This record gives sequence, structure tokens and C-alpha cells, in this order.
Amino acid sequence: MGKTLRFEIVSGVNKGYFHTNSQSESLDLVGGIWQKIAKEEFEKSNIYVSAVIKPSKTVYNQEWGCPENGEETVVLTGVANEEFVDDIEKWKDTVIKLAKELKNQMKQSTLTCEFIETELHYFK
Amino acid sequence: GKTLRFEIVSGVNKGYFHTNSQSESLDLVGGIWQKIAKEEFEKSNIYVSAVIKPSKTVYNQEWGCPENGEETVVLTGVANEEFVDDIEKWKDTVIKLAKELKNQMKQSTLTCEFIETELHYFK
Amino acid sequence: GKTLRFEIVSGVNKGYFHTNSQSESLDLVGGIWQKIAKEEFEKSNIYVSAVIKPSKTVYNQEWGCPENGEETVVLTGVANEEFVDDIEKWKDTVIKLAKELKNQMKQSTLTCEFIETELHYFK
Ligand SMILES: CSC[C@H]1O[C@@H](n2cnc3c(N)ncnc32)[C@H](O)[C@@H]1OP(=O)(O)OC[C@H]1O[C@@H](n2cnc3c(N)ncnc32)[C@H](O)[C@@H]1O
Ligand SMILES: CSC[C@H]1O[C@@H](n2cnc3c(N)ncnc32)[C@H](O)[C@@H]1OP(=O)(O)OC[C@H]1O[C@@H](n2cnc3c(N)ncnc32)[C@H](O)[C@@H]1O
Ligand SMILES: CSC[C@H]1O[C@@H](n2cnc3c(N)ncnc32)[C@H](O)[C@@H]1OP(=O)(O)OC[C@H]1O[C@@H](n2cnc3c(N)ncnc32)[C@H](O)[C@@H]1O
Repeated sequence: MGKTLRFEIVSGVNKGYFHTNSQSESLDLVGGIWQKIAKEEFEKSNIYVSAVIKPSKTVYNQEWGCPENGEETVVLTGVANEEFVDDIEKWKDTVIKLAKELKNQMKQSTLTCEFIETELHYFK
Repeated sequence: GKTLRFEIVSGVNKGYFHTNSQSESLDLVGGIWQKIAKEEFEKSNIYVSAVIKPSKTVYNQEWGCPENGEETVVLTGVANEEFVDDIEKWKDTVIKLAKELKNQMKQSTLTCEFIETELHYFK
Repeated sequence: GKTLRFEIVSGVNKGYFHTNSQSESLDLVGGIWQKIAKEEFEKSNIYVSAVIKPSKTVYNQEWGCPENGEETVVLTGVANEEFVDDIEKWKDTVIKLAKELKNQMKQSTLTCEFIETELHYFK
């Protein structure tokens, strides 16, 4: 019953720039970018932030640029595991740094990053 | 950035809408949400966006769950203070929209959860 | 309606079940969940349903992650007072199911989280 934090990031996939065709292709695109930026930060701080990535669409007003029925998006989540990181604040600052880097590399005008309290049970 | 997020789980009612794939039912729910969100936005100036995800929900087959699980859609959202000036009013709007979604999807039941969250919005 | 939700993340072990697509992985994991949930329901009269979502999980390639991520499934659920009287007993049941799922999926590790939530159930 370790009290910790989870994050959730939502990003567009910018098909106008990366020209991905399917949701598997955009999932792999975002996953590859996260894999690179997470490793780069891990080399600097010894904190590796893994991410679960999920296909999704995001529904907003068509006048703001949303396609009918929703924009293709990826949801990234993760959770601070005390077996891997000993400082929750540093982990949180790392997630924020990665979220801003993801926004930049995905060429997104906006991005959301949330933190939620969670109780993590890790079975090994 | 302390705020609220919601999560709604809905069936896709294949027998009523006659969709044939997870992608089609995702777009069905997306279109319904897009319409009810716009309709409410016109009445109150509050627009509730939703992230929608494909899913399968597993429960007891004795209660009607299909062998391979029920095709469902998960909808989530979060109150951003840049777009809504009162979180409680936003929460009440989400509840209203969830009940509308339940009715439009012809669902017998629906869950709508609220979770405390800290939102960081980069622009 | 203050309560708890769970989230479990599991690998899908394509190298033990010979599967490929994400829809096929949802069906494999959903079938396992149906069976273990029913088994626990018979013992405790607590049935834990699950919403299952397709995903990939990104971690260091040096630790065995494929480039761009490993195929995974995310399972979530929520304790509903209409179906369970004691949230502590529900939580212990979820933990038992999570450990059983880890074994059935032949996974070296598994995460199970509990998050405070406010559930609105419309029926
Ligand atoms: C789908 S399970 C696969 C991998 O997927 C990641 N993962 C699992 N569940 C989650 C979750 N809920 N949210 C985010 N990432 C997750 C974790 O990185 C997990 O790694 P393991 O715990 O299985 O360790 C595997 C190896 O990798 C090392 N390792 C895994 N993660 C980290 C880490 N963050 N820092 C340092 N070492 C790590 C660990 O020591 C071990 O040798
Ligand atoms: C995947 S990002 C795309 C759009 O997807 C939606 N979105 C992004 N992240 C999330 C999330 N975590 N949960 C739910 N919806 C999300 C947001 O509606 C977002 O819009 P932006 O923040 O990028 O604003 C784009 C334009 O649209 C306006 N706008 C966007 N949302 C609202 C809103 N709710 N009310 C009023 N104006 C809004 C805003 O002023 C701007 O001009
Ligand atoms: C996508 S909706 C379909 C079914 O999907 C499951 N479900 C719905 N929302 C969620 C959610 N957020 N998380 C996890 N599971 C969910 C629920 O099991 C739901 O069942 P209903 O509430 O609609 O009851 C349907 C029938 O099944 C019985 N039933 C459903 N769940 C349980 C349960 N946990 N214990 C006892 N009886 C249960 C209930 O009495 C009724 O006859």
C-alpha cells in the first residue's frame, strides 16, 4: 500500500506532420519518442519514467479544429514506483520535463499533464 | 492546478445502432458526445471535451456479458480553469451529459466517476 | 458514493500464447479475467468486473522492451455499493485477482493501483 503519484498525458499525433496512417503507426510514433526522451533523462538524473500508451480519440468542438467524431490522440500514463525512484518530487519534476519535451517533439500547440494520488502494489 | 477529472464507461448497443467494429462504435460514441457537448455549450457556454478509448468490459456471462466481453467506450475529461470558471458547475454539467449519453446510447446502466487531479496545461 | 477504483497493467506474453493483434490480446485477457472473477465470486460473493484497454508500455530496451513499447493490457474497475458492501473486502479481492492474473499471464511483474473516486451509478 505505497502512497504515490501517477501521471496522465494526452497528446495529439499531428498526422499533418508525421503522416502516420493507422492508430498502430501513431502509437509506435509516440512510443518511440517517449522511449528516446525517457532514456535521455535517465542518463542525466538516474530516473527512468516508463509510460503506458493507449490509443484514443479526443472529442472537442469542430470549430476549434477537431475532426468530426474526434481527433486521433495518445494517452500516456505512469506511476512512481519506490523500488526505482526514491524522491517523488524529483520524479514529478521529471515527468513535467518529459511532458514538455513530448509536446515539442510532437509539434503540439497544447498538452495536458495530470497528477493523481494512487496506492501502488507492485508484485514481483 | 487542483481540479477534477471524470471517467464514464458506456456500452455501444450493437443491437440498436448496428455497428460492426470497435472503430465504428468509437466514432459513434465520439459523434454523440460531440453533439451533446455542443448542445450544452450553446446553453451554458461550458464545453466539456472528452478523450474516448476503445475497450472490452468483462462481467458474468450469466448476466449477459458476451463470451469475448462487451464492447465498451471509456470517456474521460478534466476541468481546465482556462475554459470553465467554476469546477462544481463543470461537474454538474458532466453529470447532465453522462445522463444524456446514457439515454442516447439506450443503455440500461452507466457509471460516471470523479477523481481529484492536478492539471498542468502547456500552451 | 466515495469509493475505490483499481488499475492493473499486465504484459500479454505473446511468446507463451502465440497471439498477435491487440483485439486478440483483449480476448485472451478478458477470458482469463472472466474465469478468475467467477471463481472468486463463488467464494466470497464479490464479483469484480473489469474494463480492459489495449496499450503498449514503453521502458528501456536494455531491460527487454521492444522498440516503441511492449504490448500490454490495462484493466480497471470500481467498487459499487450496489454490488459490494465492504470496500476493504473488495480491495482484498482485487489484490487476489491481480496476483492470479499475474500467474495466469506468466508475468514476472505486475502493478495494481487503487485510486480514490466518487462513483455515480445511473440505472
Ligand atoms: C509491463 S511490465 C514491464 C515494464 O513495464 C513498465 N511498467 C509496468 N507497469 C507499469 C505502469 N503501471 N505504468 C508505467 N510503466 C509500467 C515497467 O518499466 C516494467 O518493468 P518491470 O517492473 O517488469 O522491470 C523489468 C526490468 O526493468 C527494470 N526497470 C523497469 N522499470 C524501471 C524503472 N522505472 N527504473 C529502473 N529500472 C526499471 C527492472 O529493474 C527490471 O530489471
Ligand atoms: C488534443 S489537444 C486538442 C483539444 O483536445 C482537448 N483535450 C486535450 N487534452 C484533453 C484532456 N486531457 N481531456 C479532455 N480533453 C482534452 C482540448 O479541447 C484541446 O483543445 P486545446 O487546449 O488544444 O485548445 C485548442 C483551441 O480550442 C479552444 N478550446 C479547447 N477546449 C476548450 C473548452 N473546453 N472550452 C473552450 N474552448 C476550448 C482553445 O481556446 C483553443 O482555441
Ligand atoms: C457496460 S455495462 C454492463 C456491465 O459492465 C460492468 N461495468 C460497467 N461499468 C463499469 C466500470 N466503470 N468498471 C468496471 N465494470 C463496469 C458492470 O458489470 C455492468 O453491469 P450492470 O451494472 O449494467 O449490470 C448488469 C447485470 O449484471 C449484474 N451485475 C453487474 N455487475 C455486477 C457485480 N459486480 N456484482 C453483482 N452483479 C453484477 C447486475 O445485477 C445486472 O443484472
